[PDB]
Amino acid sequence: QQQQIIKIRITLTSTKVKQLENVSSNIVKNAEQHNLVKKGPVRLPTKVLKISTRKTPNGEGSKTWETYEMRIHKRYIDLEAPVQIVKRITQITIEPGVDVEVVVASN
Amino acid sequence: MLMPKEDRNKIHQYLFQEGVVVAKKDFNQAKHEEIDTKNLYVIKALQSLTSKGYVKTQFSWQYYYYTLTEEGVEYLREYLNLPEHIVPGTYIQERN
Amino acid sequence: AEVTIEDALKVVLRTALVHDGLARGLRESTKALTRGEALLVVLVSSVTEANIIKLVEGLANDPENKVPLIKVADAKQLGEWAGLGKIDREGNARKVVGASVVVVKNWGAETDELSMIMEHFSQQ
Amino acid sequence: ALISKKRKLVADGVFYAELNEFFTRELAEEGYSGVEVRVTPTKTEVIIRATRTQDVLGENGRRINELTLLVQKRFKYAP
Amino acid sequence: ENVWFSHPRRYGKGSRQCRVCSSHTGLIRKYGLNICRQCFREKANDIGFNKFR
Amino acid sequence: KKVKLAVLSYYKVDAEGKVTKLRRECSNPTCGAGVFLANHKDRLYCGKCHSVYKVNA
RNA sequence: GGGAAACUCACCAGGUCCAGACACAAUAAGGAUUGACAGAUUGAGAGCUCUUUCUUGAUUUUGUGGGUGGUGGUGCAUGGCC
Repeated sequence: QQQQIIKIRITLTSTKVKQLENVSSNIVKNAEQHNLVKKGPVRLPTKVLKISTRKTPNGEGSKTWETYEMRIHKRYIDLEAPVQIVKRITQITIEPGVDVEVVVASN
Repeated sequence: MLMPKEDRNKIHQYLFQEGVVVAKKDFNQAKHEEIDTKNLYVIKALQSLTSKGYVKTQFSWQYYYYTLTEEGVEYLREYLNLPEHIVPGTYIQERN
Repeated sequence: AEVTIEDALKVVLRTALVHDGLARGLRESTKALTRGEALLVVLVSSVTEANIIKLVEGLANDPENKVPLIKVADAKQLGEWAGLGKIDREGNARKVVGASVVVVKNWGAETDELSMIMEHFSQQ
Repeated sequence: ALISKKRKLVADGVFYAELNEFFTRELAEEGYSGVEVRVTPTKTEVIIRATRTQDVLGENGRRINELTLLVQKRFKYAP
Repeated sequence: ENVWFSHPRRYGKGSRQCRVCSSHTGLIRKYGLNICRQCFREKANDIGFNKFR
Repeated sequence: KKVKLAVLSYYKVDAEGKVTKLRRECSNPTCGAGVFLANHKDRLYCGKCHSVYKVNA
């Protein structure tokens, strides 16, 4: 016997917003299309990693500065899924550039 | 390089067995990853092999990438005295 | 011919190199005799003042165990048979030096010619 | 594991830049034009895009097995 | 075997170096990328550091 | 600078066939009584243990 | 990206090490060569060097060609960046 519900948690973190929203939309439809219950995709505050460096390799010139930045977007979906449907949704929704981390046991 | 024959055969055994060795450009490390000699013995024995054919080297971000060639495969199946059709991973791997 | 005139010795020494048991040299070999590692000892005859022969003949023929020998000449041919091949179109063309004592340890191998000279010395 | 998402995604970028430099040196003759890397469960995939894959692969994939071995040694993946 | 070839380098500037070019001076150690400023300026689009504002 | 030697013939071999181990051997477990101990000024000293085991003798 | 106690460090007063590939020629298993306790010595528990006498075992040493390294020079030989 299989299919017990466990209150699973998906965390989706990425640097490309479109692939992240495609995978989040993927999971929310792939939960609702066969009827889980969900605390749907909660947008966390997008963190901006800034690195400020001089433009020049030597020290000559007027001091010009350069602020590179990498944006990082997170989401998390709380589902209540049976362990088979857990396995199904956890293996699927792979994307180049989206990171999925799935935890159990909401205590 | 002056090094023990035990360690030179350790390097050459690992190189014939693997066909390939990565090695951090870090002298005075006292332990190579996956060989139990110095890192310097690895780097210098592989260089002494490079000058006589037998292996090629790329550098690429502080990490010597050594790759055994065919002339080397002959030379150190001769040197380790294994029978023909024994080794390095010229592999026709089952699951890959 | 049809037989091999101490080239059986050449073959067991050539196999004795490669699994690390051919202790060659005077000092390396007399250090092997003074512990229980010696399995087959090979000296030579044509040396000068023969205290080297005297020492290795005393230490290999103790009246305690492990007692073989052979007295074949030509330490330089014992070098071409023992461990230094610098062939280069192997009609010899090499820089060969003499060896004059060679001692075999564990001979890591098997049958025939081992057994041939083993019976040939250790049963008369 | 036990790396923050800042450090993890930065190290994923640094792993991509390292792979790109290593392949720009190793496969420059075959016209290597850029990798992409896809993490999956149990496998991380490295799609080389060269133009001359008949000389990236080799005799029954002998060359790409070396590159798989090189990358799995240097970044210490399990084989 | 030489115990006269070393000296403590647990910290400072000589303890660490750029992983691209082994340079000591001018590292970027933010988020542990440990590239110097000049090689970061080249590898920045590959690491994923883009110039927006 | 490696002062050379004549040979190592530091055994007293008598006539037929008794040998004797002059300069008694190292007792340490990592030196299977093949190596010798040097005798400087009372200084019994092992060379295979490259540093350790200087004996008083 | 220069807020340098050591490192950085490129300067000074000194001591180590070769990390001198490869090939040739020489020496040489009657040992080519490695290392070292204690003392003198040195800033130093560096056997660096010496007394000495063990160890080591073809890896190395000596000469030639030829390499490698250099925060050495020329930014008025250049790339790239600024």
